Amino acid sequence: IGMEPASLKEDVQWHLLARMVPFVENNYNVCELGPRGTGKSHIYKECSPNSILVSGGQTTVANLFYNMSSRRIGLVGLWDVVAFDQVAGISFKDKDG
DNA sequence: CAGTCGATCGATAAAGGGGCCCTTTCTTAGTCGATCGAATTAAGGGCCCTTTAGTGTAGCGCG
Repeated sequence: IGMEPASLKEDVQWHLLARMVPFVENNYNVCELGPRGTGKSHIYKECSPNSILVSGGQTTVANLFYNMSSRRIGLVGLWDVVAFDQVAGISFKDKDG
């Protein structure tokens, strides 16, 4: 990832492995909260071409799950990891979202 | 070969979704804001509390 293992504790290394865990298990849900500047969102954006960082969180249901107008699947059918940044403000216009 | 394609390129009404108004309640406090309670202020004002005069009695000047 670009991290120095010798400068990190074993527990922090295991937390970093738990960061990669979503990439390796099908349909793996996980939530992480931390102080700003702890490098949470680095891996989901820069360290893999198989993950997406849906910024803001205000992404629509048709975009994310399924758009009947085009009958084409949303994000979850395409990327192996979908990471919602700034979970505080994430909101769906449609109530069923 | 010239007849005459089946893909193409125009429309002109659909359900879904984006969006962006947008208005519209809907609160949310900012300032009323005139009211009303209660609590000051006083000024008034009715009112209870003192002196005087006139009646029955003991001392004392006196014809």
